[PDB]
Amino acid sequence: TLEPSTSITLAERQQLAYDLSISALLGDKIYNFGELLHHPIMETIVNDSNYDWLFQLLNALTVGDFDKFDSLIKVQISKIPILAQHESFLRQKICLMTLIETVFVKNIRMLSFEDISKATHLPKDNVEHLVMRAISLGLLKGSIDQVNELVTISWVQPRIISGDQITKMKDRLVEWNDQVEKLGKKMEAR
Amino acid sequence: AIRDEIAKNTELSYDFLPLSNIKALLFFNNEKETEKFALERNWPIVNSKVYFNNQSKEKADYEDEMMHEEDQKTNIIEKAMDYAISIEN
Amino acid sequence: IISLTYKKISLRDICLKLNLDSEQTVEYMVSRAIRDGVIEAKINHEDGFIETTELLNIYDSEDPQQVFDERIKFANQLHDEYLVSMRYPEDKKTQQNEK
Amino acid sequence: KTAKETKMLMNLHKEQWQSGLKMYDYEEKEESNLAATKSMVKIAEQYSKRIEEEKELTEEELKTRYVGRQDPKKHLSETADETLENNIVSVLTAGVNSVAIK
Amino acid sequence: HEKVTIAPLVLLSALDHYERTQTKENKRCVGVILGDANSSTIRVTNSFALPFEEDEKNSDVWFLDHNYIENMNEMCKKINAKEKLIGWYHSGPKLRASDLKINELFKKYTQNNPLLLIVDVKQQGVGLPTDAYVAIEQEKTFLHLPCTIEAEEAEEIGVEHLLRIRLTNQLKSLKGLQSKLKDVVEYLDKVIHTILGKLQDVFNLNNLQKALTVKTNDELMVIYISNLVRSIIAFDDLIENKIQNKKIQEQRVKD
Amino acid sequence: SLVKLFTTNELMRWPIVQKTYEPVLNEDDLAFGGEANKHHWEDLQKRVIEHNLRVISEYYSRITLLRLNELLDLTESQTETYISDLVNQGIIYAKVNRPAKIVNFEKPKNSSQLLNEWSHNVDELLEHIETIGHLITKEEIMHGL
Repeated sequence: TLEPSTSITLAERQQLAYDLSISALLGDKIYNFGELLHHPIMETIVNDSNYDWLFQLLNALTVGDFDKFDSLIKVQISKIPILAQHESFLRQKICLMTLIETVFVKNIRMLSFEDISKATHLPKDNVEHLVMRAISLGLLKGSIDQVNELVTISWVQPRIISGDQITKMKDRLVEWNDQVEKLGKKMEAR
Repeated sequence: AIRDEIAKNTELSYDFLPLSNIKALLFFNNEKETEKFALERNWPIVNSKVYFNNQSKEKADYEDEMMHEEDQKTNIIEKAMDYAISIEN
Repeated sequence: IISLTYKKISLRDICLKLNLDSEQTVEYMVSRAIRDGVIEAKINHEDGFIETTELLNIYDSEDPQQVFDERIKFANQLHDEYLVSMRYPEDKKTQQNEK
Repeated sequence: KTAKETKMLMNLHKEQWQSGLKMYDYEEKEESNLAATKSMVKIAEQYSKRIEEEKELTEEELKTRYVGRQDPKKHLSETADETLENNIVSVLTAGVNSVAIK
Repeated sequence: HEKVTIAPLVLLSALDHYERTQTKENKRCVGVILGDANSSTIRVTNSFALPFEEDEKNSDVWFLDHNYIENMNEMCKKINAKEKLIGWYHSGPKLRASDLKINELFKKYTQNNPLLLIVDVKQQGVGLPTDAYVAIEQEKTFLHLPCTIEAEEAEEIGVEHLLRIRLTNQLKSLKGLQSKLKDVVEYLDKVIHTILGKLQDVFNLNNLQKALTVKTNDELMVIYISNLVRSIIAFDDLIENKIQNKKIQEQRVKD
Repeated sequence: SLVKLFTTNELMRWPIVQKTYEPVLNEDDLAFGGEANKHHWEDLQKRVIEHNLRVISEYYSRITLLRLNELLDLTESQTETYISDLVNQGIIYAKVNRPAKIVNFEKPKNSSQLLNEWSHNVDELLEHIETIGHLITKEEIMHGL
């Protein structure tokens, strides 16, 4: 976002958005396709004429079906396997961010290969090689277990998302304050 | 009182209770009398078997500094250090 | 004696040693001691042998720590009953005139 | 010292200034410094053994033999402060309660 | 990043200058720090206040005299040749158009990046009445730097003449957790993501912890071993008093 | 790409890659000599197995031995040969259980537990005091004005 610098017409904004669209197709770095939605990029351009590629891939992460997105696009961008490979990393990434607090309120960290199979549109045997390529490229740091089918990661790039996320973030800090009323008040009486 | 004591022998420790055997332990003539004793003692019932899930004990009013505490367990050791300090005081 | 030396042992092997009455009699006597945690074992009626449930390996547990915290105060028990006893005679000692 | 000089100096230099680390003050200096500080506590306890065994061996007869006085009190005060620091740091390792959970 | 070490004499003299000028809440005080910025740790060995005038109701009203800077800098050359201008400090919690525009004014006389300092005259909360801030651009962005208080050998000893453990760390650690609880609440009402990105990153830092339960009991095991040595401390005092008791019973006999 | 291939190589396409492109691989008349191509297949196959087990240990902490044999394109007698060679020569070290069929990374227990690994728990909460320091300055300027 820069008002004075880079003054271009309306036609060149959609042409620049086309370069911003094809930039994130072949890599997952710097958040995801939904990062440009919060910035005045997708909201400043029309939703048709193949300018919606950044918008459809955001909802495709939760749906997890390549055939739905491949039907709305052309053969040019659908013939590159890099787009299909690097899209699966972002689909599990949402499930990878669930390891801290999403559903379970006890902060229990467990990952089953069957939950991410339908989300990433990948079989169970290829899950071991999917997470293996993530460590080699420096995407995630952690260790995995093939025997118990358990994955534990340190962090990836926690997103700017809000709502139910920030609501659970406050609950974890309450446990820090709960020890003040439990363990903290006992030490003050000593 | 005899049947209640012999039943508690295989209750707490011994986990998964049989069907026809426990009838002979407590001297039951009818099999329907066996199920009547299970309802009063709250025995979990499964298919063709009777288990016991109550082995774990908790609650029982309040307990402090006894039976595997959590926050107070650390203060017990910390109290021993301040104990020798309070004597010199 | 026979339960600690023998982990997995059948039902009729005990009656042949101590010359007990029957198999139903020994089954009730073993289940009596497990109430207070004496034998610390289980009776499997399906397989028909008694197995000892004590695997030891309690060094990593907190059970020895309960005795450790008690023995910290046991040493301090003789400390508070002693230091006071030093000054107890010293009053009349220092009040008397010394050569 | 005026009213401003009283609050400023006590917040800057009084004995030694540990503040600004206040949550990590004794936490980082001890529990987070365990890399090498007290490391190999089993050897650290062996040090207290050699210090006590040396002076306790001097007079076991409670009389004049090796000509000494405070020998039993030398190892008493040295290993007392070390043990006091060994216990406080160890109990506060899990006492901070960082809430690790799983 | 870099580090900042401020001597206690600089902060002690900076607060009294606020009283010497009789500055009320409607105005703030601005001054210059002197030291060596060449190293990675910025140190302030000297400071002096400036007659800074400001209107609180108007952010476009400020008064900064550069003539006193040129004369004071020439006077310090005959005092200490190793002292140069590394930046400028200022008072007040707020950062407004007055303090941001003058940041480039001191840059003309300062070779390196001028070090920004927010000085709290009322000393409100925790420690560190003055925080170390560096100016950097991507809009003016002020990043915080670690601020340590360290003085010379005779400086720390001289202050002690003027003023002449376990529970302490716990009470100070609980105050940090309470400050975090209000940190997420005050920030939540401001939005309705940059800071939350760094917070959610360090939150994750008993599948792998199943074997990590024993290490808690391993340290508790040494504590009892230490208490065994701690008990020996008083076991000698148990022997030490009987060393007197044998001489105590020999007193009444001689009397 | 063949240099970085050792990381992701499953040895499934290994015979296919050498047949499609064979500049130095199968048929090479420059900087090489011999009576046949056996020196190309035997030397290359032994290396790609040794370079594969290096990255597998750095990624998989605990893996089933049955699944491990499928990745090496070997048998029970061939898999034990390359494992015993890397350990005896001081290359890598891992756990191999024949009856349990479980392969582990053999994590060292000499870290002295809380004497070292506890440094990771303080870095969990360490960055908070720094990020709060940046927020206090930024929050009051934007929200106040």
